[PDB]
Amino acid sequence: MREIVHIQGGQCGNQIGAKFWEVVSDEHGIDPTGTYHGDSDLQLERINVYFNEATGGRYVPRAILMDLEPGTMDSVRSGPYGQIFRPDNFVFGQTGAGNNWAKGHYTEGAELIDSVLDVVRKEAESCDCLQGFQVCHSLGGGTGSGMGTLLISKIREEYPDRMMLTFSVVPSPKVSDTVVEPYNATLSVHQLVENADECMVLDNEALYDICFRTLKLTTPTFGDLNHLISAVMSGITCCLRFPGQLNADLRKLAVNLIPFPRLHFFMVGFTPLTSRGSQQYRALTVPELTQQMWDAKNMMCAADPRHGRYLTASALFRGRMSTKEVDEQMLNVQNKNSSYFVEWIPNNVKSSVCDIPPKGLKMSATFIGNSTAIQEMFKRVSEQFTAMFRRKAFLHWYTGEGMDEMEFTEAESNMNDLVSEYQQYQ
Amino acid sequence: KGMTETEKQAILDAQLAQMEEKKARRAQEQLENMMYARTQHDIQRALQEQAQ
Amino acid sequence: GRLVAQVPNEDPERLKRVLDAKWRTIGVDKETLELQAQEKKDREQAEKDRDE
Amino acid sequence: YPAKEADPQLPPLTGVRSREGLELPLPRRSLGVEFVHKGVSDRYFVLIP
Amino acid sequence: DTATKLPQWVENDRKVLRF
Amino acid sequence: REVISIHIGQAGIQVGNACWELYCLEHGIQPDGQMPDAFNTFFSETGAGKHVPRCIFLDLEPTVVDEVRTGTYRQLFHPEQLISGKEDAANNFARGHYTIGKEIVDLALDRIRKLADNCTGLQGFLVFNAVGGGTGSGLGSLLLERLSVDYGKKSKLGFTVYPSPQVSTAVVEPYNSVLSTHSLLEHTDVAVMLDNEAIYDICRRSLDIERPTYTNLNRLIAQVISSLTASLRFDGALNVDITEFQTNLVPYPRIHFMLSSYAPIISAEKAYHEQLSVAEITNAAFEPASMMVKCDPRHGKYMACCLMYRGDVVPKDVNASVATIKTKRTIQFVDWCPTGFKCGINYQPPTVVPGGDLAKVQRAVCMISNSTAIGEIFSRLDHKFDLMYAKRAFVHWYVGEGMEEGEFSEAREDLAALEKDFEEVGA
Amino acid sequence: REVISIHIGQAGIQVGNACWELYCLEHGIQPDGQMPSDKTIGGGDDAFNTFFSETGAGKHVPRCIFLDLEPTVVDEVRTGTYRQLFHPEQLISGKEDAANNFARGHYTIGKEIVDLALDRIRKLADNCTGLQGFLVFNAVGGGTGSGLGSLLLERLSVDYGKKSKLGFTVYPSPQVSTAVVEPYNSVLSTHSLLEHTDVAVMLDNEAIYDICRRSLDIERPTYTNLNRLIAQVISSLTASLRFDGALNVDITEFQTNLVPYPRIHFMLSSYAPIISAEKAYHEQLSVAEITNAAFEPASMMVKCDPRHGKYMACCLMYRGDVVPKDVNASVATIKTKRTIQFVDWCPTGFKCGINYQPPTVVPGGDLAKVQRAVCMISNSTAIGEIFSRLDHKFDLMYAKRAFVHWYVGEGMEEGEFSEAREDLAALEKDFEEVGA
Amino acid sequence: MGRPDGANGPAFLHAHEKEPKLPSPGPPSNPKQKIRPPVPAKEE
Ligand SMILES: Nc1nc2c(ncn2[C@@H]2O[C@H](COP(=O)(O)OP(=O)(O)OP(=O)(O)O)[C@@H](O)[C@H]2O)c(=O)[nH]1
Ligand SMILES: Nc1nc2c(ncn2[C@@H]2O[C@H](COP(=O)(O)OP(=O)(O)OP(=O)(O)O)[C@@H](O)[C@H]2O)c(=O)[nH]1
Ligand SMILES: Nc1nc2c(ncn2[C@@H]2O[C@H](COP(=O)(O)OP(=O)(O)O)[C@@H](O)[C@H]2O)c(=O)[nH]1
Ligand SMILES: [Mg+2]
Ligand SMILES: [Mg+2]
Repeated sequence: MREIVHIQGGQCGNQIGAKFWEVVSDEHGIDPTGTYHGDSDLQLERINVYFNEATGGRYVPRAILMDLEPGTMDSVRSGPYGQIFRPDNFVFGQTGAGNNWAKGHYTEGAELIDSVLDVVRKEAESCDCLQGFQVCHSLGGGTGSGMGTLLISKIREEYPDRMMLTFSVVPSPKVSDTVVEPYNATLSVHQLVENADECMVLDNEALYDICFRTLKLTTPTFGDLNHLISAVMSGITCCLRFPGQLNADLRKLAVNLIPFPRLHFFMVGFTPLTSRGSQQYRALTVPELTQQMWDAKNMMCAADPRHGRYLTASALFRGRMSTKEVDEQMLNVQNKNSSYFVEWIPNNVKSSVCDIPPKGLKMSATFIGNSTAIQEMFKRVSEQFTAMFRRKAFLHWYTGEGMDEMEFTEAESNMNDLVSEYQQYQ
Repeated sequence: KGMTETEKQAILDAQLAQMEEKKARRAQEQLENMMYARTQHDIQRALQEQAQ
Repeated sequence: GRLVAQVPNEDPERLKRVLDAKWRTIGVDKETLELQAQEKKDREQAEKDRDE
Repeated sequence: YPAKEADPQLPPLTGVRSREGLELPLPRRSLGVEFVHKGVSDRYFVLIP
Repeated sequence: DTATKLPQWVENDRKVLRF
Repeated sequence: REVISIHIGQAGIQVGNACWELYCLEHGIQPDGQMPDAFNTFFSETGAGKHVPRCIFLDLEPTVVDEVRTGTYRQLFHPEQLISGKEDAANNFARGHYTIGKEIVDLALDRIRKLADNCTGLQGFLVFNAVGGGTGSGLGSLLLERLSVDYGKKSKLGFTVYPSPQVSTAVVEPYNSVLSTHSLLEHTDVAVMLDNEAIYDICRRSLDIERPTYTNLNRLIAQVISSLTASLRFDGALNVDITEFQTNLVPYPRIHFMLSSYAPIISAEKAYHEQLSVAEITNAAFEPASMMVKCDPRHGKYMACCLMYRGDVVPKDVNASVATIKTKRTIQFVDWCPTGFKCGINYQPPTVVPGGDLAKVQRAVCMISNSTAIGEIFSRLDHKFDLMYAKRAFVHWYVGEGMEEGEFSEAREDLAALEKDFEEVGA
Repeated sequence: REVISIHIGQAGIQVGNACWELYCLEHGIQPDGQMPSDKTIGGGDDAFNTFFSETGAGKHVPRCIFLDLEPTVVDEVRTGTYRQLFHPEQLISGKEDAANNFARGHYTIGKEIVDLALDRIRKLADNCTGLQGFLVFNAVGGGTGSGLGSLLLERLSVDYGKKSKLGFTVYPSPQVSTAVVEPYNSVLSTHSLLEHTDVAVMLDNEAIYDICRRSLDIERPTYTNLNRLIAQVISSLTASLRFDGALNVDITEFQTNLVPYPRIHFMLSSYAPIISAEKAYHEQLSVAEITNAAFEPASMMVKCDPRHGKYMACCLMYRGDVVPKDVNASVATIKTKRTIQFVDWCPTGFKCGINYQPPTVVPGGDLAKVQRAVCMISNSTAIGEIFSRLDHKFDLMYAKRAFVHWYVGEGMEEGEFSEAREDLAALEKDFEEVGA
Repeated sequence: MGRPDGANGPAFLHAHEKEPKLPSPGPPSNPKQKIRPPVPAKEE
C-alpha cells in the first residue's frame, strides 16, 4: 500500500544506507542471502513498504545507490548484507566531484541524472501508492550534497504531492572535514529550503559525544555512528511497518511538526542509549525513557535546546506501553520546563505508540523536536560563508563550473532571512 | 411452496465443498509456482557453469 | 416492557429474587468475585514475570 | 474445458414428511389432565391448549 | 478412448437368432 | 427493532473492537459466527447458523482495519463491511473532508444503504468517532452531512471523543475539533461527549489500575453503550427506546451535548467491602469523580437527567433515590424543569468479559445528563483555538488542500454563538 | 418451442462455446452427444428439444452455427473436447481474416461465406419445427462480427423477417479497447444493427471487469469468466422456455413488453447475485436484496449511470426458489423508491417472470450455487448517453481522415462514413425526444 | 517515461520561489446553512 523508496547519495550516504538496510533486514528477519528466516507472522505483511518479492522468497530492497566513485560501492558490496541490492539500481560515474558542489550540480549531474531519474522512476511506478521518498546524504561533500540536491529538485518538480525525508549530516568547525564546507552547505541548504518537505539534521560532533559519554565505547568506529543513524531512521518509520495503538505516518508527523512551510529542520534523538555496565542498575519505565529523551546531551545535533524555544516536538514510542503513562510524561515535561516551549501553541508534543519493539529490547523511543535553537548552527555556518566570500577564497573552483556570484548572493539571502524568521518566532 | 430445509442444507454443504475446492486450487497454484522456480534455478546454475 | 418482552410477568426465578428483599438491597456472586481477584493477581504476576 | 459431470440433483419433493399417517394427523391436539368435574365425573381439562 | 452406445438398429444390424 | 453502528476513525474501530466483543459475549455468539430473538437488533441471522453484525468499520489507513481482518473475528464480520482507503488523512480535516472523502463516502453510503434495506424496523444510527483526528473528523463530518440529506430525521446517536484540556496527543486537534463541531451541531441528533482524562482518572481511582491502556478505556465505553442499548436488546420492567432521548433530553433543538456517567465502576476486591445498593450508586452517578467527561457540574445547572438501571431493580427504590436527589441541595436543577428526571429499568444484569477488570455486579446505573458545564468545555477549547489562529499557525496545510480562511472565521463565530446560547439558557 | 443460436466472430464463438458447455451441463448431455439417463427432473421431458435436436437414436446435436473467417479458433474447437458433440458441417471456417475491417468483412469475404452460412441455416430451420427465433452472438469491435455479422443480419431479415432476432452484442468500452478502428467499425455496424435486430442487448467488457473485481474478487480475470457470466445470463433468460415455472415468458414477450417503439430497442442487462463461495456463506440470499442489487449500477453488464437516465420498462426473470409474493413485494418497494425514476408515459414499468429450476454451476467456475437469481433487462437513456460518448471519439478520428484509405480501398465509399454519422445523430435526437 | 536527456538539466532557484501564497481572509462562497433554529429569547 504505502511505499518508501530509498535514495543514497555520496560516501556518507552510501555507508549510512548499507547499515540502514542491515538494520531493517533483521528487523524483518530476512537473512543476508535474501530469504525469510523469521518466526512471527507480523514480519511478513509489511515488507511491501521496503522490499519486492522477486521469485521464490527473494526480497530485494527498494533503494537507489548513487555516487560518482566505486570506492564507496565496493566498500558496500564487500561486507555482509551487501549482496541483496539489485545491480540495476547502482548508478555510478567515472570522474568524481571532489567536494566541488559545482561539479556535483552542473557538470556531472548533467549526464548522470537522466539515468538516475530513470531508475527512481522505474522504482516509483513499480509500486501502486507512494508514501514518500527518503534520501540520505551529507552537506559537506560534492557527489552526495550536490547531486542529491539536484535529484531532490527534479523529484519535487515531478512528484509534488508525495512526502520527502532528507537525513542530512551538517558539519561543525571542531569536526571540519571539507575546507569548502560552508560553500557546500550554504548552497545546499539554499536548495533544501524550497524543495525538501522536511530535513532531519544530524552531525558527527554530537555523535562522537554520545559514543564518548553515554555509550562509553572506547574506539567508536564509523560503523557504530552509522548504526545510530539507522536506528533513528528505523524509529521514524516503525509505525508504517507495525501496528500500534496510536498510529503515526510520515505525513501525519509532518503536519504536526511544521507550523510554517520554511521551518522544517528537525533535531533528533534516540533512547534508550545506555552503557553495558550501567544497563544493570536502571529500570525500564516510560519515565526512564523520557528522562533520557529530553536531555540536551542526547540530541543528535549541535544545537542546545535550552538556548532557545521548542516550537513543536514529537515522540515515537515502541513496545507494549501504557498510554496514560506516555501522555502524563509528555504533560509533565511540558509543565516543568515551561519557558522552553513556545507560548502561542498549547500542548506542543505529538505522541504515538507502536506495539513492536526492536528485537532484544523491551521499550524504545525516538524524538523529533523542531526547535528554534537550530539558527545557532545556521549562523555558525553563515558567518563562515560570508567570511570566505569577502575575500573570494576558493571561488574560482565554483565559478569555473559555470556558477555565477549571484547564486552565492541568493544562497546567503535565503540563509539570512531564514534565520531571521527563526529569530522572529523565538 | 418454496424449497425444503433438506434441499437448503444440501446447497449449503455443496457451497462448503466449493470453498474447499477453491482453497485446493490456491494450493495447486502455489505448488506450480514452486515448480516454475526450481527449473529456473537449475537453468541459472547451468548458465554459471558455462560462464566458468 | 415498552419494546420487547421475553420474560413472563410472574416468572418464578425473577420473583424469588425481587421478593428476597435482602438480595435486592445487596447482591453478590462471591465465587466470581474470588475468581476475578485471582485473575487480577495473576495478571500482575504475569507482568512482573515478563519484566524479569 | 475438460470433460465434466454435473452434480447430481435431488428430487423436488424431498425432505417432506409423508401423508401416510401415524394413525393421527400432524397438527398436535390439546394436551390435558383428567379430572372429575363438579357433580358429573369423567371430565377433561386442557392444561396446554 | 471410450466406446459409444450405438443405436440398436445399427448395433444389431444383421445379427439374427435362428432356431 | 434494529440500530446499526458505524465507526469512523482509528479510535472508532478500536472502540468497535471492544463493543462487538461485548455483544457477542452477551448473546452467546461464538467468534466463528454461530450460537452453540434478542440478538436481532444487532445481528442478522444469515444463511444457516451464522450471524453477521450490523456495522461498517470505515477508515483511511489500512493498518488497523486489516488488523481486524487478521484478528480473532475474521469470520464474524462480513468481508465487505470493513471499508478502508489507501492513504491517511493524517490529522488534516481538509484532507479528510475534500481530498479522500470524495472517493470513499460514496462507497460507504452505498453500503449503508443496503444495510438499512436489510433492516426492517430501523430505530436509528449510532456513530463512533474521535474528533481529534482527520479521518474521524473530516470524512466523519462529510458522512453525517450526506447521511442527513439521505434520511433527515433519523436519530443519530453520536458518541464522540473530544480532546481533553490538559492531556493531548496532537497539536492540530483544536483546528479539527472546531471545524468538526460546526457540523456536529446541526446534523447530530443526540451527541455524547467522552473525554479521555476523565476515563483515566476513573481507571486510576476506581478500578485501581495504575497503568491503563486504550483497551481498558474502550472496555468501559462499551459498557456504557451496552447499558443504553440494553433497552432494545434485553426486555426490562420499564424500558425506554432510542426515541426517548430526543424527547426527554433535548429541551432545545440546538442543545444536545449529554454528559455521561456510569456506576458502579468498581474492582474485584473492593466490591467485597462495599454495601452495593441502589441508593448510593444513584448518588455515585452524580459526583464529578465518576463522570465520563472532565468537567465540574457544580458550576452548572442540570437541564434534565436520564437514568438507565440494569439488574435486580424495582421501581420502588429508584423512586426513593430520585426523591432523595431532588431534596439534596448540593446539585441544583434549572427552574424551568420541574420534573427533571427520567428513569428506566432493565432486567438483564451487565456482563463480564474474560480479561475484563469490572466485577460481576448485580445492579448498575448509567446516567445521561444535560447541564451548562458543557458550555464551559466549548469556551475552554475556543480560547486555545484562537491562540494558535492568531499567528496563522498550520493554516497553510488546509489552504493547500483547497479551503480558505472563511471556514475558520465562520466556525469560530459559530462557537461564539453557541456560547451565547448556553449562557442564555442557563439563566 | 425451439430457438437457434448463431455465433459470428471470435468473441461470438467464445461466448457460444461457454454457453454450450453450460447447456450441456444443465441438460445432462455427455460430451459424446448422448444423455445417459431418463431421470431429467427439470421441468419435464423434451426440455432439451429447444436446443438439442435428437438425432438417429440416443444422440443430441446443438442448434447452432459457429462461423468465422480465421480458421484458428474454429479448428481449436474442432480439436478440443466437444469434437463428437457438434455436427462437423455446423462449424464454418473461411481461410483468411477480415482483420478489423468493416469493408473487408462486408464486401470482400462476406460475398463468399454468407451464402454457405444461409443455406446451412435454411436446412437447420427446416429441420426445426416450432421455431421461436434466432439469437445472434457477435462483437462489433472486430471485423468479422461487424461486417459479415451485419451482412448475415440483412440476409436473415430479407429471408424470414417476422421472426425474432435477439442480438447479444459486445460493444466497445469507453476507455478499454483492444483495437483502434473499432469506433469506425461500431458506427458502420450500428447503421444496420438499428433496423435489423429486434431486441439488442449490449455488453461492455469494462463493466464485467469491474464486476469480477468487486463481487467475485478475482484479481486476474481472463475472458473465460466474462464468457461464463454471459452464458449464465443467456441461460437465465431462456430457462423460461426450457423448464416450467410459476410464471413463464417466451421470446415473444421481450418484443412485446420492452420495445415501446420499433426504433428504441437497446437493453441494459444485469444479473444478481454475482457472488463467490465465501460471500455466499456470509450474505443471506433473499429476494429483496437481490432485487435491490440488480438495480444498483455496480452490478450491470453495461457501463452506464442510470441515475442520469429514466427507465422506460424493465424485465425481471427470477430463477430458483421464488414465489410471487416476495417478488411483488420487492417490485412495489422498487417502484416506490425515488433514487430511480420512471418515464411518465409508462406508469407500470415492470414485467416479472419466474422459473423454478435453480441456476446450475459449472465445476471450475467461481460462482457459488445459490437458492435463487435475478436477470434484469431494462430500457433507458443511458444508452443514448453511451452512443454520444462513442460518437465523440468517432468524430475525433474522422475529422483528420484517419484510417480511411483501408475501407475506401476495400470497396467502401467515403459517403458511408457521413450517413452513419447522421444515423447516429438521428438516433441520439430520437432518444432525447422520447426521454422527456 | 520522463523527458529526453537534454532537458533534464538543472535550473536555478530564487528567494521565495516555492513558498506558498496565502490569500487574504474573506467570507467563503458556500457558507454553512443553518438547519436547527436558534434558542428563543429569555425575556419573551
Ligand atoms: N478513547 C479512546 N480514544 C482513542 C483511542 N485511540 C485513539 N484515540 C483518540 O483519537 C484521537 C486521534 O485520532 P485517531 O483516532 O487516533 O486517528 P484518526 O481519528 O483516525 O485520524 P488519523 O490519524 O488522521 O487517521 C486522539 O485524541 C485519541 O485521544 C482509543 O483507543 N480509545
Ligand atoms: N466478452 C468477450 N469479448 C471478447 C472476447 N474475445 C474477444 N473479445 C472482444 O472482441 C473485440 C474484437 O473483436 P474480435 O472478436 O476479437 O475479432 P473479430 O470480431 O472476429 O474480428 P477479426 O479479428 O477481424 O476477425 C475486442 O474488443 C474484444 O474485447 C471474449 O472472449 N469475451
Ligand atoms: N555518519 C557518518 N558520516 C560520514 C561517514 N563518512 C563520511 N561522513 C561525513 O561526510 C562528510 C564528507 O562528505 P563526503 O563523504 O566526502 O561526501 P561526498 O564526497 O559527496 O560523497 C564529512 O563531514 C563526514 O562527517 C560515515 O561513515 N558516517
Ligand atoms: Mg487515525
Ligand atoms: Mg476476429
